[PDB]
Amino acid sequence: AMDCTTGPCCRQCKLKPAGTTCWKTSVSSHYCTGRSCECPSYPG
Repeated sequence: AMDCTTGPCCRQCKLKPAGTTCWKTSVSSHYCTGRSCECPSYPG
């Protein structure tokens, strides 16, 4: 509907700082590459 890309790495539209773990689960955790809201599937 918009170019905000609603995701864990995005509040209303802006994307979390590059290097901010959006998802912190026991199985794994995603980070933010300051690019898109879609939390990549490449843990660290």
